[PDB]
Amino acid sequence: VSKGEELFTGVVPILVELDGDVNGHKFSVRGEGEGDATNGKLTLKFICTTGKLPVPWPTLVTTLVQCFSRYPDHMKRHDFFKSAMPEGYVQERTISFKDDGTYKTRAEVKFEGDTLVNRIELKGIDFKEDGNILGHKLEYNFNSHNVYITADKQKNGIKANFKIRHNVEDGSVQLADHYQQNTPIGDGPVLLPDNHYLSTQSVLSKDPNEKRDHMVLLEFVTAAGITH
Repeated sequence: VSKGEELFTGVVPILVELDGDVNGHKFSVRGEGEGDATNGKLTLKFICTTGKLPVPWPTLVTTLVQCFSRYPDHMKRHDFFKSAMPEGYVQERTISFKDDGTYKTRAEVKFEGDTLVNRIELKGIDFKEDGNILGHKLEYNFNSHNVYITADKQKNGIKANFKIRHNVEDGSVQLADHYQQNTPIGDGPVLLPDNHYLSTQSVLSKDPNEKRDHMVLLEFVTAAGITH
């Protein structure tokens, strides 16, 4: 019912720009596609514009627009992401990889013209040059996870923590522990939600005709966890 929410009735182009620096290896990624929040579907194609990506694509999936989550009718009043639009929100993460380094991210998610832009700065420190991440030992896939969202009244926003399990190619498992905080860019009021969760499925593919290091991504996201 919020004007912010109603910006998402149709199909919204998405641009994603990431500049990263992991153990001093600088890279950029540009993604383009579209989002359909009514059905909770995203389609995006990402390209590493600086050459070979120095980390694995799956480690960047959470970083690379939860405003495209499908929120059931009975949970309309709890969609922070959309309510912050058009001015958008700041999204900050720490991602701790077990027995390895740490990503720190800050991103601004907002409309620029009639396009939803996710602009990200990523800093990675303490990685092992022959570990799972800098040595590219992760499988090219991504499992479904549930992200539990809670209000952060004091920051007039929300937070979450959740673990991602990345399959390693020898059959072992690489944990990435996420902490997340979001906060409006605007001043204008925003919905502060009751506890609930988002449910995500991610499908990663390749375009045989694209020589640049890239990731084709299809994503489904819905919200749940409120029964009234």
